[PDB]
Amino acid sequence: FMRREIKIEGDLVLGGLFPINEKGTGTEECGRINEDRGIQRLEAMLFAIDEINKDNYLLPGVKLGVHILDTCSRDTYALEQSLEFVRASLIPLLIAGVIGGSYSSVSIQVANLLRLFQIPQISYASTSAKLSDKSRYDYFARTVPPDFYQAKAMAEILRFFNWTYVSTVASEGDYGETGIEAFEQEARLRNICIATAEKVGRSNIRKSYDSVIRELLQKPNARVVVLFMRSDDSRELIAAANRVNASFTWVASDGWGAQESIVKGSEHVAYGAITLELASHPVRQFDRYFQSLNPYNNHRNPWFRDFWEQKFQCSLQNKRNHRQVCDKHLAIDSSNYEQESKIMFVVNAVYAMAHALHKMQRTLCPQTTKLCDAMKILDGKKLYKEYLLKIQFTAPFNPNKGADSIVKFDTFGDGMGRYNVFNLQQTGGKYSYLKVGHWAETLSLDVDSIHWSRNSVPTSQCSDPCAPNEMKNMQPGDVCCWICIPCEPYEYLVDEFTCMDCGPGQWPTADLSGCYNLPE
Amino acid sequence: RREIKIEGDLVLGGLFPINEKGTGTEECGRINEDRGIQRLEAMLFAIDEINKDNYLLPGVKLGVHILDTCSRDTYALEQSLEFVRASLIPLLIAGVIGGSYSSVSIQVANLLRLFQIPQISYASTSAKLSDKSRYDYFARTVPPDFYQAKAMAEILRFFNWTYVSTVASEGDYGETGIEAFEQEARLRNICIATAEKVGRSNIRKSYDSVIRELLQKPNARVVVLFMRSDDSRELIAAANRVNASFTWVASDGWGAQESIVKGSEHVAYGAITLELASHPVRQFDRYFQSLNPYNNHRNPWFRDFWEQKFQCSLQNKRNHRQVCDKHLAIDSSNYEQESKIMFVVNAVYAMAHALHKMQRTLCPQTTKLCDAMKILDGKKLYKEYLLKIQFTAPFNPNKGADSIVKFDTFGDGMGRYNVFNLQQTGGKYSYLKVGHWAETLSLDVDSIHWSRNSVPTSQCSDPCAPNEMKNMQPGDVCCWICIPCEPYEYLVDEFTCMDCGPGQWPTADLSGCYNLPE
Ligand SMILES: *[C@@H]1O[C@H](CO)[C@@H](O)[C@H](O)[C@H]1NC(C)=O
Ligand SMILES: *[C@@H]1O[C@H](CO)[C@@H](O)[C@H](O)[C@H]1NC(C)=O
Ligand SMILES: N[C@@]1(C(=O)O)CC[C@H](C(=O)O)C1
Ligand SMILES: N[C@@]1(C(=O)O)CC[C@H](C(=O)O)C1
Repeated sequence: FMRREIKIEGDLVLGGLFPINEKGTGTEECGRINEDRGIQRLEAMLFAIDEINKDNYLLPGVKLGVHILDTCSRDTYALEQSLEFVRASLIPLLIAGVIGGSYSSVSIQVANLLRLFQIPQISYASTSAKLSDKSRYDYFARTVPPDFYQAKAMAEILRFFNWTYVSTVASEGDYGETGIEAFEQEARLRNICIATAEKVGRSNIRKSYDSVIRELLQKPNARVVVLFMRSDDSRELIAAANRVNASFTWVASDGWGAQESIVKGSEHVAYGAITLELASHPVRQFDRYFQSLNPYNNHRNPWFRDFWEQKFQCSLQNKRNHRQVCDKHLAIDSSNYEQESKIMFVVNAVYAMAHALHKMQRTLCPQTTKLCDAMKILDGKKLYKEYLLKIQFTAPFNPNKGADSIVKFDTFGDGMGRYNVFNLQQTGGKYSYLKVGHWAETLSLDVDSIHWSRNSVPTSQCSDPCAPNEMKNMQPGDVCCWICIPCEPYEYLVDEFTCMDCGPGQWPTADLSGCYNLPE
Repeated sequence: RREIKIEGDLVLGGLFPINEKGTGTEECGRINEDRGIQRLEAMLFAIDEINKDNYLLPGVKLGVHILDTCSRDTYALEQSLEFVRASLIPLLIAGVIGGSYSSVSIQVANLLRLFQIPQISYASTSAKLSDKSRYDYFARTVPPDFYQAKAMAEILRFFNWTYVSTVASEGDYGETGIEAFEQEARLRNICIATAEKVGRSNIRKSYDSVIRELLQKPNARVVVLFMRSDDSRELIAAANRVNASFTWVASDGWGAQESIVKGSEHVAYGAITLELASHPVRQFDRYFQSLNPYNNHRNPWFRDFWEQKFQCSLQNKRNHRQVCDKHLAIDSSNYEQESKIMFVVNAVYAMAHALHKMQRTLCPQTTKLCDAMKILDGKKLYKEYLLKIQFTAPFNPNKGADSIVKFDTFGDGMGRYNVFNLQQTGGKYSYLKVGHWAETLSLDVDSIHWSRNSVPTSQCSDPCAPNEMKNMQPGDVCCWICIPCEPYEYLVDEFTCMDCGPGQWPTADLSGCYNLPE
């Protein structure tokens, strides 16, 4: 009955798309509130717009408005909502550009729509490599890198700990499938075989995941399971593993990332997991802004109440038929809130669009700081090719300027491929993610601080290890599996895969490391 | 804001270039009578028939939502938004019938695929639409220009027109169409004197400029055209002004439309044009001729259509004069079924047969839209429609002349074309079928009337004199020079002179040598 949205007027308006809500189960289209990747990212855009609207050096004289919508984590829904943006270019606010798409699936479908009306789009999280194709997504840019690189980082971590026999599970779609495809290619090149390639799809229930766990279990040697799945799907897989109390060493992509919500209620099953996330640094000024928000001072965000009641398990006078009203002294603070991993990218995205519009206004309107007649009807094509050439220092909210804190784009409209490696620990009774490394162009990580599953650096190879006393390692046709050939009592192991006759007068040591002389 | 909205259990969207492209600031212009109104009424006709057919979708009435494309892809695209807001007053669209211009079909296809809405064009021929990785919800009852280009190239290669000029419309129809021609040209040793091309929002000057440039290649007397219907009209008009005259070889953009040559007949005389191979739908002639402003209120464009066809006025027109005879009528003396009507009717029936099969399959217990089909799976529909094979809507005699409608793996139709020649014999100007192309060219040259009563010559250079010149090929394979030879030399062959040698002299015809006396 009531489809929510945020509409703030301005001289120029930016559309916004965020998975404020989780995917709806079954018949419903939207589900629970997505706290970190939803509300936080939403408020980060509102935050960025407010700052920009008070910045006398960026778009002074041109107030930015917004038209933010919920994608409910589904491309089809995001697609229907976006229609709102194009009808505008005919109550309806004119869209200069769109900030958004978290899930690659929504960004892509949305990009397919927006290009038809020349509306530039900047995603702050979609990493699918497909999006680098300017022949299909010619009005799309992003402040993040293509998974072409994330897949390498993952394959190089496996190749590091010599995990040559692993299983993979990918989400159906442009995120999971193309990402896992990239990984597989990187795997082959580094002599890593895949035990079993599983994949979950759209509208899947418990049984589809349990069925995945079972198939992973049917590959006992493959103890390391590479994941490239959507956030929600990831949550389902771990919940499925927790049921049959299955346990593997997980290597997940940013879909999982460093979210605690993913492991909540299954912490022991995910313990020791290794996950990747785009290299970022929190935006300090945003912490202040987000923490100051409350149901009393934040009426412009029509999803904040639901947010509030879910984060604190509340109720006021604006909820279902429940119980337990809430403490008017509640507050978002350092004890219950941690800046979402990609906030930095949301702010840089919004700022990139602003800088692009700003340079265009400086150019087409040389007499004032106002939106002159020449820019009354924006040439979206030019805007996008004024936007691609943009280069500026990350919104002031970034210390220094030496750690290459410049926002710009590839010729494909992509950002720089930099990732951080995380390890799910629990040392202090509580479960949390610890940065245990990073990937820029080459892998890097201090193995000593990594807490593994079952306190031992996992082993993930195709065949069982050979018995000492007499077996030799034998490689058949591949470079992952082998057979163990016990040797003759008169042979010793010159090396792991070779048996040699000790020769006359000599006999192998109990150890088989050498030969000793025979008496008598 | 005109449109046709008829409710039904299932609704089919439709798109037609009802109006011509608007000039300058205006978005729509004059009425497109044959390619617009007729095609529109043909869909209305097909829907009515289907709605009276007890064996096709009995129990499931088909409605429509037909919109004008005003012959512009951007306009058609904006209109089409109407079809997708629906799947959220707004009628839910099961599938869309339409796009005449390839450019509108393409843009509409980029939108419709996003909402899994199948689309069948009855006229868009661009080869680009065969790409199922981009237009995966698109199909058509007509073939791709990959073939029309071959037909045109083979025609030139037949009459040995090796030096021709080309002019193409900017867009996915003209450019890709002309590119294909060029490739087919090289392969048959045909050179292009000059490659001209007109674009969007072009005025007289842009065309006059094309005529001039064509005139700067006098030897190229044959000009191959791959242009939009409207652009074609502009080019012929421009040629008429400076009274320029060439032998035209145009694609279906021009086709067999008399409206293209009206008021420039002598300039297009002898032109050779192509059109998709088709046969009129007889039952449609009855339906269309029965239409008048009094009985046809469901077509909001009919009054304007009537006023323009008959140069009218009633009480629903601009501030003009000359009211209209209430006895006026569309009849055998002022109406001829548009060439592609058949494809429009088959496109609609293809969609109907696909829905019918889907309804029989998902609703085995009733002839009604059961709950299982409440929300259509458009992806399945499209791959339940691609496999469709049926005999052309009853409106087609026999069944042996392969009158079956079906699609390629690419969703295309069969590449069959007819070749026409613009004549005038009986005082009046008309298009005569002088041949056809199925897989190989075919035409009886004897019935073709040429421009200037003589089978045209279009070669790079003048033929060499017999008596003594040899053919000499420079750097290219189309142009050459003529070198007369020494009186004591003969032509061993067309391009080589050779000394007859001592005691000998060349024969009067230079084919050989004869002995000298004395
Ligand atoms: C991987 O294998 C190589 C070669 O035997 C070895 O040097 C390296 O230490 C292994 N990596 C680890 C840490 O397991
Ligand atoms: C040239 O064209 C004429 C006309 O059809 C034909 O009779 C003749 O065989 C052709 N010769 C060539 C160049 O093949
Ligand atoms: N990189 C993501 C994608 O779907 O492309 C996976 C997780 C990212 C996120 O939303 O945080 C977006
Ligand atoms: N085959 C056309 C196209 O633009 O694709 C050129 C003329 C056809 C027509 O409208 O009759 C359609």
